[PDB]
Amino acid sequence: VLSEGEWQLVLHVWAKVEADVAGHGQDILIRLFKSHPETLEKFDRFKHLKTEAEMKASEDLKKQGVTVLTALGAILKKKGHHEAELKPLAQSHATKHKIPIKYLEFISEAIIHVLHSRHPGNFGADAQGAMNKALELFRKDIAAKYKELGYQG
Ligand code: HEM
Ligand SMILES: O=N[O-]
Ligand SMILES: O=N[O-]
Ligand SMILES: O=N[O-]
Ligand SMILES: O=N[O-]
Ligand SMILES: O=N[O-]
Ligand SMILES: O=N[O-]
Ligand SMILES: O=N[O-]
Repeated sequence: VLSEGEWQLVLHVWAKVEADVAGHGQDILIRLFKSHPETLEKFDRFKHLKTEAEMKASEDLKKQGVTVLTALGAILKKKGHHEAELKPLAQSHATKHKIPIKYLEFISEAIIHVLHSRHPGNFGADAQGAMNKALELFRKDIAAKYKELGYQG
């Protein structure tokens, strides 16, 4: 359980993300695909992309990044009261896309990397700790849902 102050650190950096969600989404998905290339193979619309430049030029990848961060943002703004938001997301990621918990770990690492890079004004150690806690809670609750749904994450 996060404290109110931890949530405030999370939502303060998120507010900066929201200044340019598309840009942040591109940076995060690209960081994930560079750092863990195997994760790209899960995306049929753009698994063929070969380079970061191609990735930056991809309107579809940009749209996907927006879709991811907007969904995540809505979850974060619930401050742990996110059961309703998690149901469809867990179902799709378990059953349609087959995304292991390990890969949700990888994207969380990518989120933290980009925020650290872009937002040192809002992402010092305490803020990064709070964001890590929020993302650990997300993964914990999604992992419990995966189990309910029948998916070894
Ligand atoms: C913060 C973590 C994540 C969030 C909030 C998120 C959110 C979403 C959302 C909202 C969609 C569209 C609706 C849906 O299908 O549920 C989506 C689609 C998808 N997500 Fe994620 N996602 C996350 C992580 C991942 C990761 C790590 C992968 C793969 C390594 C992944 C793979 C997919 C795929 C393959 C689709 C379908 C893309 C397509 O249209 O072809 N997601 N995701
Ligand atoms: O009051 N912040 O943990
Ligand atoms: O885009 N990775 O540093
Ligand atoms: O495409 N925004 O959720
Ligand atoms: O707590 N949401 O599964
Ligand atoms: O449950 N959505 O593919
Ligand atoms: O993408 N994590 O460093
Ligand atoms: O990031 N220094 O607290």
